[PDB]
Amino acid sequence: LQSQFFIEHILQILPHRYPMLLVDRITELQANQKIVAYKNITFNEDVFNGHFPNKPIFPGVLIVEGMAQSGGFLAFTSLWGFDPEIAKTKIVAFMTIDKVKFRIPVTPGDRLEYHLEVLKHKGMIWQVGGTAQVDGKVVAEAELKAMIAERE
Amino acid sequence: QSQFFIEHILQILPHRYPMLLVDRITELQANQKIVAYKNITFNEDVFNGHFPNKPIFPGVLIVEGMAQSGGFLAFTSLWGFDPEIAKTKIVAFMTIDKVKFRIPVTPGDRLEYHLEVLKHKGMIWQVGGTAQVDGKVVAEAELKAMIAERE
Amino acid sequence: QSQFFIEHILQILPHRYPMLLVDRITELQANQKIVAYKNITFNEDVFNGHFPNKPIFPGVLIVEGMAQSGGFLAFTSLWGFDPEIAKTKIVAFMTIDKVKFRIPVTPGDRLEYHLEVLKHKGMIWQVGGTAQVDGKVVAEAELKAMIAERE
Amino acid sequence: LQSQFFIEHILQILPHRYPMLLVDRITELQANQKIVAYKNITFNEDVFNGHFPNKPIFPGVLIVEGMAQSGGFLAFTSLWGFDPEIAKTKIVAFMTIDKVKFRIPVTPGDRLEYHLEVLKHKGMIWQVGGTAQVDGKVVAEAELKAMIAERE
Amino acid sequence: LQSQFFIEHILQILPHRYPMLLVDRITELQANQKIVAYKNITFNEDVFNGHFPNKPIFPGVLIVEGMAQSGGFLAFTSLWGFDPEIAKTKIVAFMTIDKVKFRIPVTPGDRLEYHLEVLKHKGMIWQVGGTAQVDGKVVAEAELKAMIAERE
Amino acid sequence: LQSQFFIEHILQILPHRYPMLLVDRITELQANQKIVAYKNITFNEDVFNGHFPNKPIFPGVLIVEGMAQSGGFLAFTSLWGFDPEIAKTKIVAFMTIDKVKFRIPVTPGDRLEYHLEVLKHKGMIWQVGGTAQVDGKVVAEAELKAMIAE
Ligand SMILES: [Cl-]
Ligand SMILES: [Cl-]
Ligand SMILES: [Cl-]
Ligand SMILES: [Cl-]
Ligand SMILES: [Cl-]
Ligand SMILES: [Cl-]
Repeated sequence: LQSQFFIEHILQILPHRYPMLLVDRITELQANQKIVAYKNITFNEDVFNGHFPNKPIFPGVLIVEGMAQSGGFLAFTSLWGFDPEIAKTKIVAFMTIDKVKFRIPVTPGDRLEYHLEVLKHKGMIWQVGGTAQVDGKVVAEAELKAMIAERE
Repeated sequence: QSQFFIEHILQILPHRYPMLLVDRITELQANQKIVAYKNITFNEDVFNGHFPNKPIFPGVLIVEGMAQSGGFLAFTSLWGFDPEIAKTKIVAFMTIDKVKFRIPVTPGDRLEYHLEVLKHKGMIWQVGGTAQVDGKVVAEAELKAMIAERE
Repeated sequence: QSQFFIEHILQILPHRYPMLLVDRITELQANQKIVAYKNITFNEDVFNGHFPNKPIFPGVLIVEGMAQSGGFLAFTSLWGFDPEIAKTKIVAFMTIDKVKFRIPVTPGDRLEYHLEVLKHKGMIWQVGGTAQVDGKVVAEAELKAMIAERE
Repeated sequence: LQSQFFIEHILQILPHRYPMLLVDRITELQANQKIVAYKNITFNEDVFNGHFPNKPIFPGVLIVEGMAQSGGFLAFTSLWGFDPEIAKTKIVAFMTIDKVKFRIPVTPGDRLEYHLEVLKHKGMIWQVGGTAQVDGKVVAEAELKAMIAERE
Repeated sequence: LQSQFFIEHILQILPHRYPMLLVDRITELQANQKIVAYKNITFNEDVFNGHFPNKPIFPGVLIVEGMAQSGGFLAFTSLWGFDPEIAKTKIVAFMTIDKVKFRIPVTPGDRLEYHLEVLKHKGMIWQVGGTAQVDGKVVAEAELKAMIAERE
Repeated sequence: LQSQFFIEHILQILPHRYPMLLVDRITELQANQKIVAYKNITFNEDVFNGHFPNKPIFPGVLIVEGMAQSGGFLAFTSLWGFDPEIAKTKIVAFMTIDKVKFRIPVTPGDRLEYHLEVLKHKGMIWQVGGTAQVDGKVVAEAELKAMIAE
């Protein structure tokens, strides 16, 4: 069992692709418990052209989305192990979002850390909760539940 | 005015491409409610990655879309149609709560945003409501955001 | 097989972002006619330069959509719904004539494509029809296109 | 009213912007007469991602759009000469198009040359006709009427 | 083999894709010897939205990148002839860059031409040098050593 | 001059913009002397769509561009100081590039640190040498001569 999971590994599990794959690396994975990953925030991202001009602030909902993706990594894997074939048939459905609070704006230069831990699961359904952090300080908090749907 | 088109939204809201997710405004009640909408089309960059071969408007972006409609209701409530101020402000998400996604939103759908204020208090606003495609609740959520100074 | 959604459209037409301008086929009748549409939203790249501070959907893209709708008509009319014969048949534009733009299309409009066959000769199709938004005609044209081999 | 114009000049005159500004240079111009300009076609254009994957073709409709923009340049400069403060207050709108023929496909590498003569003009409404040429060969034929409107 | 290649061919040999495929057509080619190709520069390129606003200047570094790809096409072609199947398995790593000189700026409407000659070469390593030219004039000269490393 | 500048400062001094502003933050700065800045590298960059499909590698040539800009920023503040004004006027333009060595491919998740120090400098022609590093190690090195045009 490996510790870190790089972009190539991520591409092999999550179905998300540019410009919606918002997780760059996985520094810690504990099946069925807690995942710690991150996405680098640079100014060279199309999203900054509109949010907002002359004041780049990484969208709050995209922080949520990032945590949701970090969680999804937990789901797919825990549910099948690091297996790209069994993962290529799925996608991830967002079911609920709760108790999310944004505390510090994220901007170019910040290492957006996703700290999530499972809270409950079953089948393709999983509920995860946690925070997003920059340089150790909390930037956001959230709870969300998702399903690993079928491409069909 | 009770209806507004993209021209006005561009003058009021600080958001721009690719983060302005509201096209037209159909109802507005200062300090009360506002319904609006955003057309979803395949000709949008997000669909390149969400998800290849299976385009699905990101759930988080439906929420953003509802937050913007609120922001527009908020801004006009505090200053009226005022382009010179809007450029001095930005919107900032505070919290998001009890948001549920029920039917996926796809290219071809007229994504309606229905919101009503629940807590007005100053710059800080709080609204709740649903997103609807063809008279059907596709999502629901409550959110709070602050219209604060730019810098 | 009367209503076709974006999913079905990707499997028939070779066009992809940012040049697939048809979001859903609402009517289709072999070798005769097709009714489809594409939603116009602000979150489209084209709007960054046409025109800044005044989003106007390009008339030529409206023609492009009508042609693409017609191409869907050709493909299915000639081979029913076949996702692979289609992976080997681009859509080349031959002529356009009698086109007229009447009402500017903008973000928030549903652009409906109404086309009928004027003449079919193998893979050389001549069509004609209009472009409508919320009831009124917005553009009208006639065009010819060939569904040649992809190489 | 010089005869040759570079993108720098085109920007101040035409309201069109990326990714809808399809004229890089003006080779020749004669008030209310004719205009010759061109647009280089490269693979490095977003339009090519979808038209068509694995087979790059510059859309015919854009060739038409390009000629319309050339006429526009010509019309702007004819109506008011080289003037950026009046131009800033205008937009160009397509009125009609007729007798367009697409003879040869345009692809990355080709130098898309536009050729237009004025068929009729009165006020903001201008009518022009001509061809689009690559290496001398007539790639396409087109006729169109466009108007200059106040951005208001 | 050949000595004239278009974008369909280029695409079949080099792994670069949008927005980093900076070579449109190969006009001249001599195995092991030299190579001449070009890329059309047009305002309808994303890079101009920022380099620079209201003053389009094709990035100097991108001129260099264009010469390396041209060198890469030449290298690949020299090593295996025209072979898409085998090329399909390679990447092009940049090794060293030297004696890079920018003389004239490259702007929209220019025909950025690549002139490369093979200095040294052993395995999947080729040190080449040449110049970038627009209208016969040398807009830049440079040297580099790329790497044709297998793709995985 | 100061010693900590954020994208909001960089924006006000460099002319580059999306998708060519390749410097996100300036952590350390000593006028006429050196500068230490950096650009975050994420997968969410358009460039990775073509360099390369299923194997994103930040282009070495963009690493150099990022180094140049850093020096450029150093150059301006190292004469007129953080002064948006003159800045809007003048404008960076690199005339040469020497001794560029690429040692480790940069990929999404790296924090490309820019380490530049002033070298053989004229007046409007600043030369700079230094390196780009990731997690302490040297991913690349290079020397550039830049002129503050107008
Ligand atoms: Cl936010
Ligand atoms: Cl979602
Ligand atoms: Cl076409
Ligand atoms: Cl138009
Ligand atoms: Cl440069
Ligand atoms: Cl490289």
